[PDB]
Amino acid sequence: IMQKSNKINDALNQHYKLNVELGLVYAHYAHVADDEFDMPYLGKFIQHLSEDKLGVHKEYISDYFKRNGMKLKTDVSVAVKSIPSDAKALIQEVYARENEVRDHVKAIAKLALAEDDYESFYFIQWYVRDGLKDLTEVDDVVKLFNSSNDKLIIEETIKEMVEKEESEHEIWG
Amino acid sequence: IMQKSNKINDALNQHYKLNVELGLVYAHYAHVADDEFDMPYLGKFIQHLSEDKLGVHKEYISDYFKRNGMKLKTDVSVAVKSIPSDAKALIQEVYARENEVRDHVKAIAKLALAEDDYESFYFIQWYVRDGLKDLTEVDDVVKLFNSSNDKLIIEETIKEMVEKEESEHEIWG
Amino acid sequence: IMQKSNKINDALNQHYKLNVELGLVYAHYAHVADDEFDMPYLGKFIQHLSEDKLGVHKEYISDYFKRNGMKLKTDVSVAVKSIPSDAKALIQEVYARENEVRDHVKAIAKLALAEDDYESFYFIQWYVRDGLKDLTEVDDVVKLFNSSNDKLIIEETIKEMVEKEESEHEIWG
Amino acid sequence: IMQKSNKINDALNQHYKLNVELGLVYAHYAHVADDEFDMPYLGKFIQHLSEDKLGVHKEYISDYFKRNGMKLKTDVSVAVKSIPSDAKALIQEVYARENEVRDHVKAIAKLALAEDDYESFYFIQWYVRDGLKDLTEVDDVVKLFNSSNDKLIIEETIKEMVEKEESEHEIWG
Amino acid sequence: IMQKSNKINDALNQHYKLNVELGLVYAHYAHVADDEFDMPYLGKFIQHLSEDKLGVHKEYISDYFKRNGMKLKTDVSVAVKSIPSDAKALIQEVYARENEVRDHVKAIAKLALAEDDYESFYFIQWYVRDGLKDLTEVDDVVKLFNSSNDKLIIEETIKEMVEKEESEHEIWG
Amino acid sequence: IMQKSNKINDALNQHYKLNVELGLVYAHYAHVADDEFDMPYLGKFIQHLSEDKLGVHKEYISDYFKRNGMKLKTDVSVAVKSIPSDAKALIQEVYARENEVRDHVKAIAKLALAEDDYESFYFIQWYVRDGLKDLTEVDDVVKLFNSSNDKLIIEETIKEMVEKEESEHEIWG
Ligand SMILES: [Cl-]
Ligand SMILES: [Cl-]
Ligand SMILES: [Cl-]
Ligand SMILES: [Cl-]
Ligand SMILES: [Cl-]
Ligand SMILES: [Cl-]
Ligand SMILES: [Fe+3]
Ligand SMILES: [Fe+3]
Ligand SMILES: [Fe+3]
Ligand SMILES: [Fe+3]
Ligand SMILES: [Fe+3]
Ligand SMILES: [Fe+3]
Ligand SMILES: [Fe+3]
Ligand SMILES: [Fe+3]
Ligand SMILES: [Fe+3]
Ligand SMILES: [Fe+3]
Ligand SMILES: [Fe+3]
Ligand SMILES: [Fe+3]
Ligand SMILES: [Fe+3]
Ligand SMILES: [Fe+3]
Ligand SMILES: [Fe+3]
Ligand SMILES: [Fe+3]
Ligand SMILES: [Fe+3]
Ligand SMILES: [Fe+3]
Ligand SMILES: [Fe+3]
Ligand SMILES: [Fe+3]
Ligand SMILES: [Fe+3]
Ligand SMILES: [Fe+3]
Ligand SMILES: [Fe+3]
Ligand SMILES: [Fe+3]
Ligand SMILES: [Fe+3]
Ligand SMILES: [Fe+3]
Ligand SMILES: [Fe+3]
Ligand SMILES: [Fe+3]
Ligand SMILES: [Fe+3]
Ligand SMILES: [Fe+3]
Ligand SMILES: [Fe+3]
Ligand SMILES: [Fe+3]
Ligand SMILES: [Fe+3]
Ligand SMILES: [Fe+3]
Ligand SMILES: [Fe+3]
Ligand SMILES: [Fe+3]
Ligand SMILES: [Fe+3]
Ligand SMILES: [Fe+3]
Ligand SMILES: [Fe+3]
Ligand SMILES: [Fe+3]
Ligand SMILES: [Fe+3]
Ligand SMILES: [Fe+3]
Ligand SMILES: [Fe+3]
Ligand SMILES: [Fe+3]
Ligand SMILES: [Fe+3]
Ligand SMILES: [Fe+3]
Ligand SMILES: [Fe+3]
Ligand SMILES: [Fe+3]
Ligand SMILES: [Fe+3]
Ligand SMILES: [Fe+3]
Ligand SMILES: [Fe+3]
Ligand SMILES: [Fe+3]
Ligand SMILES: [Fe+3]
Ligand SMILES: [Fe+3]
Ligand SMILES: [Fe+3]
Ligand SMILES: [Fe+3]
Ligand SMILES: [Fe+3]
Ligand SMILES: [Fe+3]
Ligand SMILES: [Fe+3]
Ligand SMILES: [Fe+3]
Ligand SMILES: [Fe+3]
Ligand SMILES: [Fe+3]
Ligand SMILES: [Fe+3]
Ligand SMILES: [Fe+3]
Ligand SMILES: [Fe+3]
Ligand SMILES: [Fe+3]
Ligand SMILES: [Fe+3]
Ligand SMILES: [Fe+3]
Ligand SMILES: [Fe+3]
Ligand SMILES: [Fe+3]
Ligand SMILES: [Fe+3]
Ligand SMILES: [Fe+3]
Ligand SMILES: [Fe+3]
Ligand SMILES: [Fe+3]
Ligand SMILES: [Fe+3]
Ligand SMILES: [Fe+3]
Ligand SMILES: [Fe+3]
Ligand SMILES: [Fe+3]
Ligand SMILES: [Fe+3]
Ligand SMILES: [Fe+3]
Ligand SMILES: [Fe+3]
Ligand SMILES: [Fe+3]
Ligand SMILES: [Fe+3]
Ligand SMILES: [Fe+3]
Ligand SMILES: [Fe+3]
Ligand SMILES: [Fe+3]
Ligand SMILES: [Fe+3]
Ligand SMILES: [Fe+3]
Ligand SMILES: [Fe+3]
Ligand SMILES: [Fe+3]
Ligand SMILES: [Fe+3]
Ligand SMILES: [Fe+3]
Ligand SMILES: [Fe+3]
Ligand SMILES: [Mg+2]
Ligand SMILES: [Mg+2]
Ligand SMILES: [Mg+2]
Ligand SMILES: [Mg+2]
Ligand SMILES: [Mg+2]
Ligand SMILES: [Mg+2]
Repeated sequence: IMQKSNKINDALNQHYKLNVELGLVYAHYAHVADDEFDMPYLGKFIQHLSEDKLGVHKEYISDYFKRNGMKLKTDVSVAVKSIPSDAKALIQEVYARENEVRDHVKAIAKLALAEDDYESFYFIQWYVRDGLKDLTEVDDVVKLFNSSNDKLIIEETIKEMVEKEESEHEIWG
Repeated sequence: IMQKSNKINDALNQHYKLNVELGLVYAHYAHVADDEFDMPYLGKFIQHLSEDKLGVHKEYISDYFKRNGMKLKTDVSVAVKSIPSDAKALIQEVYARENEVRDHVKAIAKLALAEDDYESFYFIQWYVRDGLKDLTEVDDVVKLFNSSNDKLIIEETIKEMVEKEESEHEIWG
Repeated sequence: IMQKSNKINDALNQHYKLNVELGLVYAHYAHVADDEFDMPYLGKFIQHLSEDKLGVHKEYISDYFKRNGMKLKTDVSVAVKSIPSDAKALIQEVYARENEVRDHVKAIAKLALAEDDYESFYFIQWYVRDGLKDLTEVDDVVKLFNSSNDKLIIEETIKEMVEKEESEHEIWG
Repeated sequence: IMQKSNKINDALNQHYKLNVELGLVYAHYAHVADDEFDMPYLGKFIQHLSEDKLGVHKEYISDYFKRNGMKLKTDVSVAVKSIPSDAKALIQEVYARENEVRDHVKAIAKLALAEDDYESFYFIQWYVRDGLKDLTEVDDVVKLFNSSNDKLIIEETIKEMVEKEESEHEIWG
Repeated sequence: IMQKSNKINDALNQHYKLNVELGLVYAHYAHVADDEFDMPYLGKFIQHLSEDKLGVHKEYISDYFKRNGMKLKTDVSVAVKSIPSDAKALIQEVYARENEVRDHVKAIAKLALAEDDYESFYFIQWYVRDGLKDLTEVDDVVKLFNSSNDKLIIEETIKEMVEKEESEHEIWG
Repeated sequence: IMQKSNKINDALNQHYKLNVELGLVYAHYAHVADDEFDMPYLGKFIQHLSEDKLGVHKEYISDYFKRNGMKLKTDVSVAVKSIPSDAKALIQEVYARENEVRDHVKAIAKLALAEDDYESFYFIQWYVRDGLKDLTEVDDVVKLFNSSNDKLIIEETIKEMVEKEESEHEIWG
């Protein structure tokens, strides 16, 4: 009884993989934001997202697997072979990737209900909430590139974003 | 003048790659130590090593590159396709990989002197020191599997290792 | 036995001279940044670099000489006979001079190894590290002139640079 | 109206030059006091005078020039080509140079009145007061070499001079 | 791989031996400074040097050997069969022995580079720095015997040396 | 009157020698306990005994000699040419050596009474008390190797022995 769902196990190993590979791309994008685009605070913002993906995002999946008999797979391949041409396109690409996360997570929630896997549906709620929270944070930075042509003005707003004391939203936090 | 050494740039991108891929293997080994071998404290010890490799070990290289004109490359491929058969062999494999780190780092230091790259020789001293410090920490855990046949006795000593307040050794710390 | 190297003694007296003369040029550049270019915070940034060169940079050499039998020479000649035409060129010239420091320091380290002067190789590591740290700090200001056309926007970022509480980087600090 | 006096501008650039060059000579004399005469506290006393000349003494002139339209000139040449033969003669030479400062400053005050430059007469009062204060401090050390033949006894008194908490005299402080 | 260098192992066992035997000679010299020369503070100064040699100087070598597979050898023979004839010659002999330490350490650093033993080159930097720091401290006491003919005056300065709160020099400390 | 006893002077120089040579053997045994037997806490216990022998045990004798006209001799020869084959035999050898200390000290006390040297009889009481206190501490570790076959269990008890806050026994402390 209570035998783990192989399909959920697969989708969650795929999501583990995505979060590792995303985190490694974001670490590269963070380097480039500072080094090539002269935007160290944009770099810090993207580096923090890197550490979220390679941190709690993958960690919680590994922890979940230990509780329920699911098997962890580590199979990672990613190469950063071209970069967006400027900072605005850099954060727009981060935006595009986070939007894809929301769609991947939606599939996992739908699958958990289909499997009558209510522990997995419960578990994935964190990723449902964080999918939109993460997109909103990236959106707040995308907006800046449309509200000013001055990189240092943009950088000052990003600086207060990354140095603000995090206070969770009651629902999305 | 002061034009970066392409050979050092390559060896340091290779070392960036190694630290990413090691860190991902250690994250898997940490999961297995808890989940399969029933050694959660060994898991925590290896997980902390995972975060060191994916943390300051790669970070300092990226930071160095921004200072001197070297180019960062992100090109990662690793798959955990078999695991050691028990906890003793698990930590012995971690030991073997850390010993290899010492040898990779030795080559980079030797190369920096050959290139008369004294900023790179200075930079790599951190990795020279940390190579032996890391090996010593893993060695301290390997010894436990040779001093007791009882996994819970071993686990209690590892627990005080991972929960000790870190106090740096004057030379190796 | 342990008789001081005359060649190192010469190269270090030359480096003492450079740091005095640089410091005096930077004191002039600091005056001009405020007085002619209306950039008092750029002035404060360059004045702080002035005091570093005329402070610990020369002091440590004098202190080293007292320990090992090397002779100090004071022979200083510098005249500021033209200035860069605007603030961007002013900080670019500071950048050029700091890059030259890295090259002078590299020669001294190479020479210490050639002389088997390991106390001097140890001593010069401070200047190896500080060569890149100083260049990075000046680079951070150069970038600002490429990220905004507004001198007051640039000045606000420099102000937070000079008024930040200094926290040393683990390697370069 | 209120057009700066070219003669005062010249005399103050000359005084800027003197304070730089004095400060560099005192830095050398400080090294020699410790290194050759075995008087580290005499060295510290002279080093503190070095930092005063290269510090507020020149700084206030640069700051004054920014307020009133005077032009700063940086033109420095000094070489320490012989040293006094012992510590008593070393501090006697420092005394002689400080006495010359009083005479240079007197000329500037006289000139400010001749030019009806009351801002400059006000500004130079600091240097009038400090001229005598500095001479008195050096005189206090000269006296020691006439009150004891024992260098360590002299050194102990100098040590309490340099380590005393500075408390300004109501007039000369 | 990473097999320890037998030559470094030998030179470091020899340096372990030197530090033991020096420490035992200094313990005797400390006794004599008080008992025969009536200089208890000179005795305390030399006793502190005794404890440094028999303390961290040998300890760090033993600790290093445990990390890398080098073998410790304990083989000690020293007899104090004559003493210098007065306190000045006593501290001059201590000076001579510390100068020899600098030369022994220089050979070990040179050897580590020859062996491409970068962990050993890193390890020995502590002894490179401490070689000159120790010599400077002994030099400060030698100078006293040339600056006064009064043993109690000399003793008072040594007393403030040994009772000062140690504050490390940024480079040599 | 009150002329020092030459026989006591000899026996106390011999005891000074024993404590130096014992301390050096214990420093080696401490290294081996950690490095070869994988018992770092046993190593710390023996290292602390090393520092006692080379510390107050010899120090008090040197201090005594300064008070009464006895002459200090430094004549040290010891080589560790074989080690016990395991940790139990290592601590049993330490036990054997401490038992010999009790017998050496007994001879000195007996001799002081024979010489009517009541200052020496008083002085040696410290060593009479410490002879048994030291043996008891080593005995407490010997017992552990007879109460468990598990080196890590033994190590945990030794760890609380070496990390306990020392509280002196009213008589033996
Ligand atoms: Cl199902
Ligand atoms: Cl090159
Ligand atoms: Cl040479
Ligand atoms: Cl006029
Ligand atoms: Cl080799
Ligand atoms: Cl008698
Ligand atoms: Fe399947
Ligand atoms: Fe750049
Ligand atoms: Fe940066
Ligand atoms: Fe966040
Ligand atoms: Fe978790
Ligand atoms: Fe599993
Ligand atoms: Fe597995
Ligand atoms: Fe590819
Ligand atoms: Fe790509
Ligand atoms: Fe851009
Ligand atoms: Fe664009
Ligand atoms: Fe999109
Ligand atoms: Fe579905
Ligand atoms: Fe949630
Ligand atoms: Fe997130
Ligand atoms: Fe290439
Ligand atoms: Fe299980
Ligand atoms: Fe667990
Ligand atoms: Fe750690
Ligand atoms: Fe960093
Ligand atoms: Fe690049
Ligand atoms: Fe790139
Ligand atoms: Fe594969
Ligand atoms: Fe594998
Ligand atoms: Fe197992
Ligand atoms: Fe096995
Ligand atoms: Fe191995
Ligand atoms: Fe090479
Ligand atoms: Fe380091
Ligand atoms: Fe590490
Ligand atoms: Fe316990
Ligand atoms: Fe020459
Ligand atoms: Fe103006
Ligand atoms: Fe201003
Ligand atoms: Fe700074
Ligand atoms: Fe200094
Ligand atoms: Fe000299
Ligand atoms: Fe000179
Ligand atoms: Fe000229
Ligand atoms: Fe010029
Ligand atoms: Fe401008
Ligand atoms: Fe321009
Ligand atoms: Fe340049
Ligand atoms: Fe050279
Ligand atoms: Fe440094
Ligand atoms: Fe600097
Ligand atoms: Fe603002
Ligand atoms: Fe004119
Ligand atoms: Fe000297
Ligand atoms: Fe000094
Ligand atoms: Fe003052
Ligand atoms: Fe001012
Ligand atoms: Fe002007
Ligand atoms: Fe100008
Ligand atoms: Fe000249
Ligand atoms: Fe001269
Ligand atoms: Fe003199
Ligand atoms: Fe004279
Ligand atoms: Fe005069
Ligand atoms: Fe006049
Ligand atoms: Fe005033
Ligand atoms: Fe003054
Ligand atoms: Fe051999
Ligand atoms: Fe006496
Ligand atoms: Fe005494
Ligand atoms: Fe010390
Ligand atoms: Fe140690
Ligand atoms: Fe060994
Ligand atoms: Fe041995
Ligand atoms: Fe002999
Ligand atoms: Fe002798
Ligand atoms: Fe004497
Ligand atoms: Fe003499
Ligand atoms: Fe000598
Ligand atoms: Fe060699
Ligand atoms: Fe050091
Ligand atoms: Fe030392
Ligand atoms: Fe006094
Ligand atoms: Fe006799
Ligand atoms: Fe081992
Ligand atoms: Fe250890
Ligand atoms: Fe004790
Ligand atoms: Fe004592
Ligand atoms: Fe005696
Ligand atoms: Fe003697
Ligand atoms: Fe022998
Ligand atoms: Fe033996
Ligand atoms: Fe054993
Ligand atoms: Fe046995
Ligand atoms: Fe026995
Ligand atoms: Fe007897
Ligand atoms: Fe007692
Ligand atoms: Fe004891
Ligand atoms: Mg249904
Ligand atoms: Mg070469
Ligand atoms: Mg060579
Ligand atoms: Mg008039
Ligand atoms: Mg070579
Ligand atoms: Mg009787």
